[PDB]
Formats: sequence, structure tokens, C-alpha cells
Amino acid sequence: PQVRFSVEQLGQDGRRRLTLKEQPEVTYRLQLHMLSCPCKAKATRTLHLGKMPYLSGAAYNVAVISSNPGLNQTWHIPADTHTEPVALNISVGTNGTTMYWPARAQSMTYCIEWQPVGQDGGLATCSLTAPQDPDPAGMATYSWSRESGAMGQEKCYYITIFASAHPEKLTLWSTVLSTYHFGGNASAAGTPHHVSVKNHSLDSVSVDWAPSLLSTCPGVLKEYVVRCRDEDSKQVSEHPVQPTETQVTLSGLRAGVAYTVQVRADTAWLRGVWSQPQRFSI
Amino acid sequence: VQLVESGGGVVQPGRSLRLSCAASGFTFTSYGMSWVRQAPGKGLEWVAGISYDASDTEYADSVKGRFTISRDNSKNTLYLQMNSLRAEDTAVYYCARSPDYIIDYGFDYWGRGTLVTVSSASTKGPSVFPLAPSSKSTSGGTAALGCLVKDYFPEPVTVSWNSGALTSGVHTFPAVLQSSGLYSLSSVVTVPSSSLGTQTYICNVNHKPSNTKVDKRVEP
Amino acid sequence: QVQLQESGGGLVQPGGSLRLSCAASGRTISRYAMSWFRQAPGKEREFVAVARRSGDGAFYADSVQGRFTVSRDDAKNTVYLQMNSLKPEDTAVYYCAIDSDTFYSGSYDYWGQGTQVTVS
Amino acid sequence: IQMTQSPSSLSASVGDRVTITCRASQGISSDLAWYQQKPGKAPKLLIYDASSLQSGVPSRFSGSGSGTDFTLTISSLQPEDFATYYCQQYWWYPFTFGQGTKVEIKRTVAAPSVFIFPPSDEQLKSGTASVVCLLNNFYPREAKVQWKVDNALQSGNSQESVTEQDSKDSTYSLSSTLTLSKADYEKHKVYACEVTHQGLSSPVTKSFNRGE
Repeated sequence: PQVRFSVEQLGQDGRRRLTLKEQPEVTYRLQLHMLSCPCKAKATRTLHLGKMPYLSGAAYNVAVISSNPGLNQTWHIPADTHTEPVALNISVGTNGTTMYWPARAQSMTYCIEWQPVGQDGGLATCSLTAPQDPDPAGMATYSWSRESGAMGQEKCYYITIFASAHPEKLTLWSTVLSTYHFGGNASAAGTPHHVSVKNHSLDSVSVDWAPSLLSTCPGVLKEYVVRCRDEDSKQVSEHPVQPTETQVTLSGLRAGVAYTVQVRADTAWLRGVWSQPQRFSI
Repeated sequence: VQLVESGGGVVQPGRSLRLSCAASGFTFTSYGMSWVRQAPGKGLEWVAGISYDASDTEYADSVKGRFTISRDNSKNTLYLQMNSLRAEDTAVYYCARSPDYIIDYGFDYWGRGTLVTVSSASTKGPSVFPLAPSSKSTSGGTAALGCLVKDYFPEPVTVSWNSGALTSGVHTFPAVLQSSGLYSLSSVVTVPSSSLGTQTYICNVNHKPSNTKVDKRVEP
Repeated sequence: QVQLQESGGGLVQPGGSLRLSCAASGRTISRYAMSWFRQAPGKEREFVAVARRSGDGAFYADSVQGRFTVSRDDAKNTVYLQMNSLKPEDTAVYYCAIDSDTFYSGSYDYWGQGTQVTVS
Repeated sequence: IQMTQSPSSLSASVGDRVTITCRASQGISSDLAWYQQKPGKAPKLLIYDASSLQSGVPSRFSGSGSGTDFTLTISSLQPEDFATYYCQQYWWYPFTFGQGTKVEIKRTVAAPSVFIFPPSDEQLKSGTASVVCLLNNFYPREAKVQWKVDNALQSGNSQESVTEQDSKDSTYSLSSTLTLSKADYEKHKVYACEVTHQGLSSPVTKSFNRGE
């Protein structure tokens, strides 16, 4: 006969049930291959068609085997990925790189997988942790040495983390989260370029800048901040700017007074480096 | 992690009995559960299974229409409703955990197990008869004696010798189910033949289900 | 039917070694346990060793444990008793027997005629 | 799906290399597990996925195989390993176990001390007669008693019971009970119990005469 698969959307548990439907002694079987997290020890399992496992959000190759001879067909299950709006505290530094992510139950084995975006393909990195419990803050952690290029290059990385209490059982993996991160010294690299100040009215100016390099990496750029300094009163003002906007209007300026403007780009966890200061007057 | 069964006992054929398993030490709602039974002198038999969300239930052929498995995830309790019981259902019933959402893989945690005896025999204490050694030794310097415990229900009985003061050379055999529906066993000891005249040997049988205690002196 | 023929006995000094053979003819014996027995003058015949089927192991009398070893050459329908560290007490006629019960209950229906072993 | 283990039982010594096989009536790939059970205790899971060792299990245990033929292996047998072992498929419902394999401790052969017991006078009042034959301290477990009443061979009227291996000497004991009515018991004179065992150079018979 002919069989077609169905899949649920990823649930809060990081699972989704692969179901089956028939639309055309004989034996029918299923071979299941988990593609994501390649550094895991066990990657395939042969199952009965009737038991419908709860997969993770990883990518899978599923193929139907029939025994009597038989026939074999395969469908590549796409990796549906949840988006965590809160960015993870990923710190790239002089001595190495460190991650923190929300942990769940105790004695959990985690697989961290990342690959640089838009060299679409390439350096696919995979990491498997020893079983570990949540810290008092409810977080798990792992670290790499400086030599380990773990997000050490100033590029956008796509990260996916999986969890299992029994990593040797293929059908027990769950998705934790997926996220984007810009590696290296993102605070310095994220500095906006081509900052310009233009006369908008007799008492207002338009400030424009090129989009930060962080804006190309989804969810990384939290906001822009524009700092304006009155060089006579020494008064300073900061204006947060939506990450989708690269322009802001400053009003209430006084004639003859010199002003200074700087722009920075902030992530959820890092203050950006200020741009070169702009000197101007009405 | 602990699993505790309850509800076992004696039940007449055709009647109904409800077993319960209390789970503790883990997240009950995240794991499939199953029941596995074992007849006294027999191997293991998987009875039924249920998924974490109770959406999947499976039964063995020998119990399909007669048993019902269910779970109360709010109280961390697994249930097994048994109806139209036959004598073959007489077994010790264990509750066990499956490591995944679905009914799959081995069973990594087990309970203590509870005994379920299906019979219409009614509770009865045992009769105790002596297995006397020959008044003339034909086995050299060693001799054998014991007690016969016959016609009791249900299991079990306890046997000691000289109020437990005699343990060397003691053999107590597992019970057998007679055609009448009653149980019977024997307990024997080997002793020096020269001590038959000087030493007294008394077996102590106790049957708590019937609250019956018997002490029998065994003489050649 | 089947005939058993022992051989390899004879006179041996204390501490010496002998290997007895038990050759079966008439019927294949690879399916049956083969046992060795012995009988000293004026005593009861006593068990020495048993070689069950290949894979089911060997069992020994306590008088010979650690000194005698039973083995099978099933292709030649023969079993052996290697006897090391012989003692005067081992002197006896040695017999081999088929256990006709394949479930190993010890139904010794066929016997060899025996072979004398004398230690001293 | 039928699960057949082989052998049904085996004797070994401490340090030996033990191998149990498990055979499936249908192909089950790698969905197979192994369990260990001690008398009066719940089973304990040893191996899953045919070859994955469960946490806490010593490294001397190992499994292998796929499809229809599977093997469990103990490299060096330890005293706490003497027990019974079961394989189980979870390839499809209903989940089925094997019949089990008991791993016993091997020792030197011991012949049974055979005894026979007439029914007590107190029991003869109740109209029934129980005759008991005892096979004490023997090894190995394989044996065969036949009841003979006035040399007539009995059957259907006898039941048997065997102890576990004795904690001191690892031997077995067996009891066979012959049940008769008082009328049938008074109908015959000679009651005999004939034992065969691999450690008995002859079939051993113990008998008594009713009324003596």
C-alpha cells in the first residue's frame, strides 16, 4: 500500500509526535535516522510502524521498510525550530567561551550544535555534555577553551540545543531552544557606521546611521541608543530606538549651542561600543 | 523512586478486583506505565500498558476484554481493574515504569508486587501429620523425619522446628496445589539416628489467614 | 545396539597419569551424557565423572575433583578420562556408561566391560 | 511473537564465561531487553537496545545481536550473578518475555539419600493416605522417581516439589507425595520408591510393607 506521514508542531516539551496514515503475511517497518547533533553515539533505530514516537525538533530521515521482499520510501522531516525571544547569556572572551541556558530536570545530557549562518553550510559544530543538574538559578552551562573557535569569529551563528535523560535512546530526544548569536567581540563589531546629522527644522535635527551588523542576526539587536550632549549646559540625553529604525529626530535645540551625538547598538546582554562622536550646531 | 502495589488478596472466580500502584520519587505524568504478572512457579507475563497521557493503552490477548488499565496523573496512581477473573490469573502482579512518553523499551523501575489468588476454596487451616523415622535405623548413623502440612488455603504457612532452635539440615518444600483446590507441603530434617531416643523434635506450623497454630511432636 | 569399549588402563606408579578411552560403536553418542564409574575390590561401584553434551558441561565426584578430567571426541564417538596425580586409592576397574536419558536423569542402560587401573 | 531462550538452565562456577541465547519467532531488529531476577524479588533491567548497558550494571555484562538471534554474555561470573535471566521484545505489542534461563552454581556430584514414609495412623482416620518419598542432598537437579505399588507403576496420583540450592552445600532436595484413599491404600502391601540419578551407579529403591 501507500503510506504518508504527519507531524505535530513542536510542543512545550520540545517533542512532536510523528503519526502515520495509509492511502494506496506482509511485514511493514520504519527506519528512523536523526540528522541533527551528529556527535551523538546512536543515530538510527528501526521501529514498528504502529508505534508513533515523539520526535524532537531535529531533522530526521524516515523510511518505510516492508518484509514478505518489500519496498522502501523516504521523507526528510524538516527541523521545525522554536524561537526563544530572550537571548542566551553567551560570553566570548579572552580565555574561552561560555554558555548559559535554562535547565530542566536533573541528570540531563545536553547537545549544543551551532553552524555559521550564510556560509550556509560549512563549519557545523557539535557538542555533547556530561549529565548535569540545574544550578541554583535553574541554568545549565558549558565552556570551550579559547583555542576552540566556539563562535570566536565575528559572524552570525545559528544554535540549537537538545536534551535527553537517556541519550542512548534515539526516540527520547527533546528540543530545548534555538537561537541566533553574533560571535566574537560583538559589542565592538556592532558599532553603527555612517552616522550622519542633518538639519530637519530650526529647532530639530535628523540623526541617521547605517544598520548595525548585529541587525542581520535575528533577535540579537535589542535596540539602538542615541546619546546627545549639550556642550554648554553639559546636559546629556539618551533616546532608545527600535531595532527596525535607523533614524531619530532630536528636538528642542538652542541656537548657537554646540551638541554632540553618539550611537550604540545593544544586545540583550551587552552594551555596544559608542560610535565616533558627531559635532554639530543649528 | 518507589512503586507500591496494593489491593491483592483472595477473590472468587468470575468476580472483580481492583489493583492500585502508588508512585513516588519522580514526575509521574511523564512516563508510561505497565503491569507485569508472574504465576508462582512460572515466568513473567506482560499484562497491560498505558502511555503518559493515557491516550495509548495495550493489553495482552489473554486479558483483553477482561482487564482495564487506567491512571490518575493528579494523584500519581496507576490502576488495573480486573473483571471475570479465572484461576489462571492467580499470580503476583508488579507495577513497572516505562522510560518514555509512549509504551516502549524496557522497564527500569519495579514495585514490590502483590499476590492475587483466584479460587472459591474459602479460608481453611492445615492438618499436620508426622513423617516418622523408622524405629529401626536402615540408613546408618543418619536419619530423616518431618511433618506433613495438608489442606490449607490460602498461602502461606510458616514452619519451624523446636521453636526455631533446630535449623541444621532443615528442608521446607514449596507448596503444591492439589486437585481439591487446597495447598500442601512438607518439611523435613536429617538427624543422627542415635539421638532419636534422647532428643525431641517438634515442628511448629502457623497459618495466619485462618489464625491457626499447630505444634506436632514427631516420634519413631 | 550400542557397545562401549574402555581402554587405556593398566599399572601406574603413585603420582603418575593415565588417559582412559571409551569408544562407542553401533550408535552415535554425541547426544548423550557419558559417565565414568569405578569399582574397587569388595566395594560398591561409585561415580567418577560425567561429560554431558558439548556445551552442557562436566561434573565430578569429590574424590577426583582437580585430578581427573573428562572430555569428548564426538567426531570419533569416543569420550576420555584424563587421570593425573594417581593415588593407591584410585585402583579399581573403571567403567563408562551412556545416560540414555537426554534430559540427564541418569538412565545408565549401556555399560562397557571395564578396564583395570592399578596404582602402586 | 514467541521468545525462546536457550538453554533453560546451566551450571557454572565463579569466574566462568557464561553465554545465554535468545531467539525470536519474528524479526525484531534491536528492540530487545534483558532482565535478572532473584527468588522472591522483582526483576532488574540489565541491557536495552540489544547492546546498551543499563546504568549501575557492572561491565562484565554485555549483549549483542539483531533481527532474530540475540546473545547475553557474562565475562566473569560473580557470586551475586547466580539467578534467573529473561529476555523481552518490545518491537511490538503485546510485549512478550522469554521462558527464562536459570544460572546455577556447579559443584561436585552428590547422590541423594533416599527415604520413604508411610502414612500416619492419624491420617488414616480421615480416609486418605499420603505416602512421601524424600531425595536429600543431591546434585545435579535432574532425577526421576517412579512409584511402584505391588510392582504396579503409578502416575497421575503423584506430585513433586524441589527446594532451591542449599546455601551451605549447593545441593537440592526433592519430595514426591503419593495420595491414595484409605481403601486403595489398604488394597496393597508393597509401596516402593525408585530413584534414578547420574550419581547413582544403580537405580535406588526404598520400600516398606503396609502393616509393619
